[PDB]
Order: sequence, then C-alpha cells, then structure tokens
Amino acid sequence: ARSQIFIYGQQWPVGSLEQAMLDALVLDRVDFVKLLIENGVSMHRFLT
Amino acid sequence: TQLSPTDAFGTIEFQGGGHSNKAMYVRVSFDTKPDLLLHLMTKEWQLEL
Amino acid sequence: IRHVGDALKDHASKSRGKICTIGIAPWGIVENQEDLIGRDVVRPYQTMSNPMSKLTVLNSMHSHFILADNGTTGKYGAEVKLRRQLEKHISLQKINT
Repeated sequence: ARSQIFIYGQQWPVGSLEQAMLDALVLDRVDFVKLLIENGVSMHRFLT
Repeated sequence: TQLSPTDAFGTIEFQGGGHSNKAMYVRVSFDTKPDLLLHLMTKEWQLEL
Repeated sequence: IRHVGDALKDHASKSRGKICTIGIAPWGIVENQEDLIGRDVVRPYQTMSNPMSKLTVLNSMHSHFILADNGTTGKYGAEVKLRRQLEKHISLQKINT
C-alpha cells in the first residue's frame, strides 16, 4: 500500500481516507493506521 | 492596496502528517525593511545568529 | 521544498536536531488562509491538500514562516525580493569570531 497506492500524485476522493481509517481501526491494523496518519489523516477532524 | 496592522501571526499546530510539529508564523508586507524582521528572529523567536 | 520536508522527516526520525528551516512563501497562495488568522494564538492546520484547488498547503515540518503578502492571492513573486534583501542583510551581519 505504501509503495503503490500512496505514490506521488495519487488522486484521493474526499472522505474516502477517513472511511479507510475507520475500516483499519475496526480490523486492528496498526501499520495501516500509522500509514494513514502519516498520509494526511488527522484524528481531530476524524473522530466523532 | 491599503496598509494596516497585521492580523495573522502566532503559532501553527500541524495536525496530521505523522509527527506533530509547531511552527511560528507571521504575515508581513513584501516591502518591509529586513532589519526589523532580523530583529524579530533574534528577539521574539529567540533564534541565535 | 517537498524534498526538503521529506529530508526533515527523516531528520526527525533519526536525529535530536531542531533544524531551523525558516521558509518564505506567498501569503496569498497557501491553502486555508482563514485558518491562520490570530494574534499570538495557536491555530491548528490541516496537512491534507485538495488536488482540485490550485492553492498548496505549507510544508508540515518547517520551523518558522515569513509568509509575505503583496495583496494578491494565488500568484507568486511576492517573496523573492524580500527573501533576497533579508539574505543580504543577514550576510552583512558580522559573525561572532
């Protein structure tokens, strides 16, 4: 995911990254949460 | 354009992007004398030469 | 500057430096200009950048910002003369030796 999906110039839909963050959180994926946080997703704007 | 005191300066808390880092910032005019800005970095931001 | 930011990300991953990396950008071209309005107030910023918007966000791990406004928005050239004059004024200052 880091070496292909998160390459430079990758277009991202609005709200899809937070949905992926939720899906990574419910499935207990530590490194995907790390990758999504390092790739722009912020906890303050996400967690409701 | 008209000239006025600034309203956009302080500290920025970078939310997201992994590591949390705080960065000072000022909005300045493009025609300001650089000596005053140098005094800003040396005094207000506590940066050595 | 994105490569410099990646370098500083690696720097914060293996060294205890606080590298002073004052970046000078146009005030009119940074995304979310209303988010950075305050007077000695800590303002949160979003590192997410919308690809549709022509405006770009600031680099996430710089240390200081001399964001310069010529009045215009979305256009460059508001910072080159100020940066060159500030570099000249710094170079005229005598070193501590």
